[PDB]
Amino acid sequence: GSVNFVDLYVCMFCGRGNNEDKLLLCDGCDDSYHTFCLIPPLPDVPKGDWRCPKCVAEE
Ligand SMILES: [Zn+2]
Ligand SMILES: [Zn+2]
Repeated sequence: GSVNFVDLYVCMFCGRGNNEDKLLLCDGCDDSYHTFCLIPPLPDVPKGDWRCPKCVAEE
């Protein structure tokens, strides 16, 4: 709901020598997740806008 400090770029413990250069960031949530970090039907880096699990449920 607020990010006075930069935390909006986090995700699961994933990331060690991982694909994070493709890590997806939602509109303005602290819900950034890798394609494969969700149940993924999605891996193709979206050029447009992608929604976090929360957002897709209620939007
Ligand atoms: Zn991840
Ligand atoms: Zn979101």
